[PDB]
Amino acid sequence: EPLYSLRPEHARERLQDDSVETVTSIEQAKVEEKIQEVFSSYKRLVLQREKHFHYLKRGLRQLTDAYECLDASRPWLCYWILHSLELLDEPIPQIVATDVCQFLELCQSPEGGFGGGPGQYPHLAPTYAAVNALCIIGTEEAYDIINREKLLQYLYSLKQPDGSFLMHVGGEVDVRSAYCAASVASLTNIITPDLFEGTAEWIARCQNWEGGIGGVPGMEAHGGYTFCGLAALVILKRERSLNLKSLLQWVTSRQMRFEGGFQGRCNKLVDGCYSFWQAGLLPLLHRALHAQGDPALSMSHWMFHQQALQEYILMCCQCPAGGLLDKPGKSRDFYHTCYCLSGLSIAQHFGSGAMLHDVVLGVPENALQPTHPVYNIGPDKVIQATTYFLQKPVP
Amino acid sequence: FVSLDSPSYVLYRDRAEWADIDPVPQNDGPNPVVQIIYSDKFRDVYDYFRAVLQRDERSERAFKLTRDAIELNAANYTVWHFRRVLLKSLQKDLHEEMNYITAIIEEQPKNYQVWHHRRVLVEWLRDPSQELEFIADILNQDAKNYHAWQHRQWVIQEFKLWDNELQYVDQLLKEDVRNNSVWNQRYFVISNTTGYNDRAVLEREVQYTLEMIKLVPHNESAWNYLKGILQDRGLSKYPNLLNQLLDLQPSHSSPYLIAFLVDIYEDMLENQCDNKEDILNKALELCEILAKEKDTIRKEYWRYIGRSLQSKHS
Ligand SMILES: C[C@@]1(c2cccc3ccccc23)C(=O)N(CCCn2ccnc2)C(=O)N1Cc1cccc(C#N)c1
Ligand SMILES: CC(C)=CCC/C(C)=C/CC/C(C)=C/COP(=O)(O)OP(=O)(O)O
Ligand SMILES: [Zn+2]
Repeated sequence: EPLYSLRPEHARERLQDDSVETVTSIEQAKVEEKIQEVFSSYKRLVLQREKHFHYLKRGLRQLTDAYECLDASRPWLCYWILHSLELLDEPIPQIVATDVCQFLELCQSPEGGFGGGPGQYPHLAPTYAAVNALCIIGTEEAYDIINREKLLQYLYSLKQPDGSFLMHVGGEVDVRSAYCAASVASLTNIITPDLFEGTAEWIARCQNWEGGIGGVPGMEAHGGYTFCGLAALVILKRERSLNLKSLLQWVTSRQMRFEGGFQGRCNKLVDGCYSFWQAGLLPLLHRALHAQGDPALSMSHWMFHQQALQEYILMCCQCPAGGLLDKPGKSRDFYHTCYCLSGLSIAQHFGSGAMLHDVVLGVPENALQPTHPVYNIGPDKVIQATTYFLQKPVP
Repeated sequence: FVSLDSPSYVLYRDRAEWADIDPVPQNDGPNPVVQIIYSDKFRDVYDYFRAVLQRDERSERAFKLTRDAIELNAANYTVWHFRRVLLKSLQKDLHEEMNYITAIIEEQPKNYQVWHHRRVLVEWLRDPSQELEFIADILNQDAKNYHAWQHRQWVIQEFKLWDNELQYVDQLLKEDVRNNSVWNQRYFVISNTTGYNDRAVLEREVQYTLEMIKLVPHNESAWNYLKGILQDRGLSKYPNLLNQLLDLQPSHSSPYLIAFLVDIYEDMLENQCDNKEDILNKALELCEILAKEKDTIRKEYWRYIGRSLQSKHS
């Protein structure tokens, strides 16, 4: 058995509840059971591209009333889908692209930033989505939609005295915002000398006894927030402000020995979307630890089981009708599609200067297009985008 | 006025008192993208909201229309924002509102805006008297709800409510000792009360932690706590522990203890301890037992650790 998930010895990774029961062990055991059968069944892995393509293709234009809950997150819907079209290496028509630019323009506020959909107030989350969806498109038409002045003016209205930002005006605070502001401030070349004043230090108070990062200082270490903070620090170049060793021991601990995938926080359930939010953290650390001169870094692999993640995504996360999901028994959705596919791409491609070694389980068609660990958009989409705005003013 | 699920519910256009106001359609452009096929009941309420908003009709009726808009999509911050605009302007019973949000947070606990709203209310009233009790009820249905735990940490810190949180933690650990959110609440309380500098406190905690590990050796959360409360101050600073673990090796040696072990040596090779080489070998040996037999999922981690333990030590 060339599969880490399907050998006989691997069947030893099942949970050891030491004969004590809690709502946690029970649930952990229920996912493991369902994962067992999925594994079992199989005894080469293929990425149902076509099937996924149709799903993605349709979605991009229309959604059932099932998406009424994500009505205030439409730019997200764009990004998630466009990015999955990017990874699956599927060209975007100039009419599709333009209509996208047209849509994201009606979401853009007269004050800067973007809204969940046409006429909605500007919010950092959807703003991140648009600036990210605009760059995936890649044209001049795309880029030119961002009112680069207004953006910076908007980020400034959210900035707080402690270095933290608000999600939107009158909204809450958490590491997610600093990441949104950082990602859009960097791509569009609009970072003013005092923009992230005391930010790196705030994101830092968010790391806790666990080694990871919570939403706000004091909260439990979660994998979605941790990515948000470390990546923000990579942008601001303050990765050093965190105990990276504890962050590394933590994130690496988050991968499940049996399932193969990652959980969002210690002692919880495995999820396909964490294939990015968590595993994507490794490429980031690897970078910072390299910028420090660490001589012990592997030269071909990411500090996590790349084969196991892939095996979890390929055997347990694909939907027959298309799209990828959280875990078996969950209904497909575009967000888990975006991050399941983003995860996979990271699990297949290794970087570090000239050192490039790719792992690709299953067939060769399963290989996906790389993605920039800090923005989760094509590595080239980034170079191309920052370049364009660098050839622009700043103030 | 009439709830969205009530049998006799009527769309807003078919309503008398809403005749003077024209419904504003959503502007999605010529050829839309990710255009949701909203149901009729949905598109109705929002087409009317896009109205009272587009006018800024800070009216009492638009206040009622907000409940319905929030029901159909609690995640709409635009709507929620306008609900607070009207909340102020019309001077509504903030005490009646708490009652609302309590029911909403009860029916949609995993939503961001429901919780942020409740805060703004507690702030306005400068009254947290119902907080702990409420968050414990939500937590009773989901002990790990993040939004809950976050709101709970706010209350306490804001209104100095540390007094009973520890006992709360103890109760919940009883129910589920694998609850990592409660081990986090534990560190939270203490850190802002007695701190772990006090030897009596730190003392009590390690025993308790150890007892939990003994009781359920494979519960990673406890190990993490033990580590978190000792790590930064120096594992090498506490010799007994190193031994009190390598004395349970036969009857307990899960990958969690082996792993903690390596944690301890690494701190010794830091503060410089006798037999700097005897240790190194005790650590590398362990990294390979992990990266080869007991923690194969973390092989790329342990391979690096070993490599670093040399590289920088020697
Ligand atoms: C609902 C939301 C979410 C909403 C808006 C923006 C987000 C931006 C980043 C991450 C999550 C975001 C959100 O608050 N959480 C977090 C809580 C639930 N969760 C945690 C890990 N896996 C699921 C999401 O996972 N979202 C994504 C989601 C869930 C179900 C279907 C679809 C689709 N299509 C998307
Ligand atoms: C840039 C950006 C906006 C990033 C968001 C990243 C992310 C994945 C955030 C999730 C936060 C949260 C409320 C988790 C609780 O999830 P849960 O209780 O539903 O599930 P879990 O227990 O498995 O975490
Ligand atoms: Zn998920």
